[PDB]
Amino acid sequence: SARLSHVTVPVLDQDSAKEFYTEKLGFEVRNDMTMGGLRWLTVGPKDQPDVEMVLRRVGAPEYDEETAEQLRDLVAKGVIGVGVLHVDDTRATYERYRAAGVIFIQEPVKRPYGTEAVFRDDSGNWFSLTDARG
Amino acid sequence: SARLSHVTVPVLDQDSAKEFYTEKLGFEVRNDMTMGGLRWLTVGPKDQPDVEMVLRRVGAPEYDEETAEQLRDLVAKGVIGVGVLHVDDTRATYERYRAAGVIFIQEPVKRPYGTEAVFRDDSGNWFSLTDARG
Ligand SMILES: Cc1cc2nc3c(=O)[nH]c(=O)nc-3n(C[C@H](O)[C@H](O)[C@H](O)CO)c2cc1C
Repeated sequence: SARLSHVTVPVLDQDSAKEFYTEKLGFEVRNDMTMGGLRWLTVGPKDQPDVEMVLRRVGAPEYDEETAEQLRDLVAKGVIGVGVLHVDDTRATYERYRAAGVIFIQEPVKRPYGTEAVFRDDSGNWFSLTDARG
Repeated sequence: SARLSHVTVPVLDQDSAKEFYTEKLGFEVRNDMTMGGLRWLTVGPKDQPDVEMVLRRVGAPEYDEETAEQLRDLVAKGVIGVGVLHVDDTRATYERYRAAGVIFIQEPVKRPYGTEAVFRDDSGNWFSLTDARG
């Protein structure tokens, strides 16, 4: 009975990510704790307890120094898509997030499955934001 | 309100990823279809109907070929950590997973929070496998 509890999000700076996720997206801090130099910083939306996002530092030691530079570069250019956030109304969440300071790379567009928008976090990772259409 | 419904998993080849996730891990196929020339393929744990893992081809349309090549190299080198699977017993799951061809790169190890192992899929992406045992 394996289940997914957390999703790894590579971030450029943990303090900056923590602020973006909690103040801009309204997520809450589920863990913030350090063990052997590793800051275990996890966040999730207010409703969903089963799945957290791990805001994982990209740097020494868990990343080799060359590897780091290459990941950190792919992250800043928006190549890492974390996944899909499902909400009741994409246009409402769009405007809420946008009025806080979230940068959208795609405004809400109607798709066969719902209304979809695309935003990016503070590092440049992207999320699709989705509806079953209002 | 918000929840994370899909997690993106960058795969090298989709047919190969589908076998790994369904045959080795025992995940169920929640979606498999095409439109355009693009394959929407999602899988998930049996007991977790609310989260899908999107097995996304790293390749042309969606990724330019420079970016695509750089991410295929990172993926193949085990740089991309997808997330954390939670089980009742890491050591028993490690065993059951080893029985089908799952390659662990970290064996079960006692940590302040639980016992942790680390495996890789057929592309090279890695998962933490965790429990609450000491
Ligand atoms: C039948 C079909 C269903 C899809 N359903 C969804 C969906 O429910 N949510 C979603 O984010 N994307 C869905 N996608 C595609 C995906 O979001 C899209 O190709 C990328 O986000 C664009 O880069 C679907 C694609 C197909 C062909």
